[PDB]
Amino acid sequence: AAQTNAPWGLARISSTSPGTSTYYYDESAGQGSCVYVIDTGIEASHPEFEGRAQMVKTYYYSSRDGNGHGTHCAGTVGSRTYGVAKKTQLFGVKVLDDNGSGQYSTIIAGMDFVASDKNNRNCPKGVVASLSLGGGYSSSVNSAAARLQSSGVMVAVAAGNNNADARNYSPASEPSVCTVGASDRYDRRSSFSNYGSVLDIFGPGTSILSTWIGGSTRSISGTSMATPHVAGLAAYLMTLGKTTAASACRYIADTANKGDLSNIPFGTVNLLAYNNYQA
Ligand SMILES: [Ca+2]
Repeated sequence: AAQTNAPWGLARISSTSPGTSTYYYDESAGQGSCVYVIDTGIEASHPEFEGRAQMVKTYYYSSRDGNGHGTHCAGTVGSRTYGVAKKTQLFGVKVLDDNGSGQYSTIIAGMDFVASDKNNRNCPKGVVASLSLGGGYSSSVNSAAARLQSSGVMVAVAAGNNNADARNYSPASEPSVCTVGASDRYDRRSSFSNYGSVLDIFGPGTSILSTWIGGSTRSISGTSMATPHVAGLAAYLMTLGKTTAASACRYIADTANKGDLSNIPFGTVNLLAYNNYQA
């Protein structure tokens, strides 16, 4: 399949070079996989989700996304126009309030929720979780992310937006999950992107067009935006049978575009997520 005039990040994920505008992908498009978006919620009624999105849990007085950031992330995972895996099922877990904040205890509860909840869903091709959030180092937060991964969920987490070593942030610093840095359309490390040995991969994170609340769309930037590209890619690859939740991060790194990013600090991987799709 070919989607012309796609957002730059989608085009980048299916290209060996920057500067193109068509997204190429296998028509299976993540069908039979599921992705949990653990965030401010998802506006499931957005036409872009085509009935494939649903809220499954909230820790607040509503499951509505009153912020937009969860909806944006979900759109990059699996919306018809803005998504990597255009046929995946999307499950929203609202651990962040409408200001985008959340107590670590709530975030941890949300991760343990997903580890159990997947047993209540039909995801024959596999399960992914996208965590576009983080804070200071916490062994408890890292342990929760590790449990989620261990349970058989491909966990992708944002590296963080501090232009600093991600070793000091959680869940970014958890070794067993897939920690995602951000790049821009000219293959530069995004100016705000964290880095360090704990990073596994980079994805598009600067000026990313996706869904927003009120049935709208929006371009925003962050490692929060890079993470769902990788989560969607994992779901897509699992549907193709190329990899599994336990090995998807390794597979993505193995098949990434290598050495193509600029301003990657010595000691950080120079790897950009790539679907290796040959039309
Ligand atoms: Ca890792």
